[PDB]
Amino acid sequence: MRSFLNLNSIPNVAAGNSCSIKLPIGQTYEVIDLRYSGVTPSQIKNVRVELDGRLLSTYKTLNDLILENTRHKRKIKAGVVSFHFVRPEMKGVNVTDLVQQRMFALGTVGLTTCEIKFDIDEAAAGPKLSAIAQKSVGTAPSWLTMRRNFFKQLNNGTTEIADLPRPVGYRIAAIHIKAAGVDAVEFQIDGTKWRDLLKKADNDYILEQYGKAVLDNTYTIDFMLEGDVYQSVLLDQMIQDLRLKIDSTMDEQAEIIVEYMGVWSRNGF
Amino acid sequence: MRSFLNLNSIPNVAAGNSCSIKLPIGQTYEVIDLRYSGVTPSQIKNVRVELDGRLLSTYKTLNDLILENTRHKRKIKAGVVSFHFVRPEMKGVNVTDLVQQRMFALGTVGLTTCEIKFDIDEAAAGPKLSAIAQKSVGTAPSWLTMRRNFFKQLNNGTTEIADLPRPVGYRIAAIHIKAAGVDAVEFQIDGTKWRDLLKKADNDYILEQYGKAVLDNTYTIDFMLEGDVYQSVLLDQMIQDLRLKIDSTMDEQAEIIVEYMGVWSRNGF
Amino acid sequence: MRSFLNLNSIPNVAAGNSCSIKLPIGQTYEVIDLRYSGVTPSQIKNVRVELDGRLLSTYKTLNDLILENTRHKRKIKAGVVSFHFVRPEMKGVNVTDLVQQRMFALGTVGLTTCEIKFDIDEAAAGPKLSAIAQKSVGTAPSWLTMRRNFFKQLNNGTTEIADLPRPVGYRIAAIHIKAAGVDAVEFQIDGTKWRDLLKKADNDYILEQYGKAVLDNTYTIDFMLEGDVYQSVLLDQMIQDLRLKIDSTMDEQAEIIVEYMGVWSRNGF
Ligand SMILES: [Ca+2]
Ligand SMILES: [Ca+2]
Ligand SMILES: [Ca+2]
Repeated sequence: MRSFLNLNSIPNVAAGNSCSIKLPIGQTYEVIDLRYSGVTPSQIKNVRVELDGRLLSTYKTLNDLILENTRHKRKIKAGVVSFHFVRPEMKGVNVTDLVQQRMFALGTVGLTTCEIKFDIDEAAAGPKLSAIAQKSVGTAPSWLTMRRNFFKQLNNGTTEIADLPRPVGYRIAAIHIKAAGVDAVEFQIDGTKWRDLLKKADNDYILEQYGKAVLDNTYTIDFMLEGDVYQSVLLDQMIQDLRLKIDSTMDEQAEIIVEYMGVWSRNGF
Repeated sequence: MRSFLNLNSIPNVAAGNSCSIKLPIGQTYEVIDLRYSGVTPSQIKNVRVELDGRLLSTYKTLNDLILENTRHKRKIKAGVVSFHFVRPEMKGVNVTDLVQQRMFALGTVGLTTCEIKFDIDEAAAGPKLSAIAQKSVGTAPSWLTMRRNFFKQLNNGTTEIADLPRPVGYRIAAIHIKAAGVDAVEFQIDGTKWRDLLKKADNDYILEQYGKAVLDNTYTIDFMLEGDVYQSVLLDQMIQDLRLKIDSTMDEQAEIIVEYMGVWSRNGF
Repeated sequence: MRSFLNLNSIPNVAAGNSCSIKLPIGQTYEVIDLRYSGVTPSQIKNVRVELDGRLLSTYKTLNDLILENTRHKRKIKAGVVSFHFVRPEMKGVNVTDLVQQRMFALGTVGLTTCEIKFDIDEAAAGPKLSAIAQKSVGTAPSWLTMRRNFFKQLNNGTTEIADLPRPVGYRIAAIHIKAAGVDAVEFQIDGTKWRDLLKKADNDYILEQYGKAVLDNTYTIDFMLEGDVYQSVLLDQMIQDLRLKIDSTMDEQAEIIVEYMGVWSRNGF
């Protein structure tokens, strides 16, 4: 049996303020529903999910969480944005789908602090935020999704990005290139071309082919289209080159979103 | 291999008549498609599913079966209403999804009588009813869904309902509060608040979050949102208090629908 | 990890030409995305999937592949048509859904030639065709879907078709009767009526009930509505009669599509 709780009131919710959603340790957080009003998702900046003071996932703005859910075609409602720790799209290969989905839940056992920090923009009309938690029996943090932010400049022609962090033992579920002039992209590991120079229209067709929604000004490289976690990129230590070849038509700075995965560690990624 | 059969003609289908769909014993009924015309679903009153003369499930009107299917976002077609014994939304935890869904099928082995009784309203224009059965190999009644009806007066303020039947060994998949002025509800068992006083808007958001459709003038407490049968309320013999705290804005009569579950017994619930 | 490749250019793509998509042997083809322009799907005739020179699946026109995907409610996009070897609708009974779906992938190991032949109509405006492959680790051809074409005369009244090929050990996933005047159909094996004389409206309701789309001028007999491969017709070497009783209202020649299934054999069906 799951428990639906109305989280404690968020302290000091005001424009230009730096607030935090301190989660009580002990149980597992499958989903966290954040209700907002008097402020836009884009006005909720620097969203960070921290476990024991260490960064887990980061969102430039709350709007990126809305887009993250939209991509998987999850239920979107105005005035509310959810933090889906449990991945509903997961499919089991040697275990049930339910087990594969719940494995991403935010367990808090052994944790000292679980927080969701963010800053309220100064222009916020009259910010009002509350949260509801869909919890289950306690478990260790364990397997978690680690959304990381990276900013790289793009040229008009070809741009190569090979300096992406490769935490050993971790995996890469997907890579999102946020740019308005990306025509085609190619992904390779150690010379091996896992993703040919696919045109945007072709890449976007495959995405939609798997029930995903194409995000505006974004080139998504989904490594878990089938929902199989073992299809994701395994950051094996012996890997010598993890490269991305981007064919752009504009000279701009792109925001590269990398969805990492791995067993959460006190001293890990 | 399944068998699709055109059930025998329904005897005496006329306005103001009391008809019955007598099902032949021997096999398993996964789904029963009831075609209707010259009558409205609301004109088909007191729908009772009886096994060996005992009541299994009850519907005030056929319209409640239409709403039951609509809630799960099942295919709805005008002129036809189906009895989904097999629950398509079920997900397996230690077994396959298919096994978890088919486990609810209406097995008839060992039964003496299997009937679907109902009364045709007098205002019925020109009632015409036929049925089709989607069957499979015979099995005992076994695990079945037992829809029960309850009527309780709801006040403007706070009302508490703790006298709901607690058949030992049985489970509760969901509870539907049919009232027009329900603002928030709270569910608890033995003091433990499994469902905080959740506002309708918040409760309805979680429901939709799991692919469910919100029913008009209804507050649904779904204990199987994930499709996992083990998330439902297990009516343990030791439970001392099963309470519901309803915050209404109107003084009215609510129809409380309780979806029970358990292994069918000739002398059980 | 899967590999998305831009297949080699299709040789001699012109109106009235006979082209072929020669697939490199070694890996497994889960899906093949065929992009087309300057030609209609109906202008791409006699589509044949050949393994070692032998016929596996056949499509009168590329439009039949579009309808095949539409029926399962797969993502349809103008200018592109995919060959879904892996069946996304598959559900596991004693194995995971993923295993049951991927089991249909087009493995090429041990093969000498893998081709997708077709003829470009003479009326083609300015045909332009390219292909992309979603591949995975190599496997033998193994379990494959074998779409077969049959033409039979339907009468206005009742027609019976009992001369359908019954390859031993193979299965039948579905049968599609392409005719404009089919009212009802009945399916039986050895006298046993597995599908009663179901009216089109009733048959089509069950189809939609399982997330399928009804095709125009087609009576589909889906034996895998639940996604369970074990629900399909097992062509037992002991079946004496496999009959189809069609109640038509027109006198026309129907195109009977039979989706066979079985482990591909160099000297088999
Ligand atoms: Ca976890
Ligand atoms: Ca049962
Ligand atoms: Ca295969």
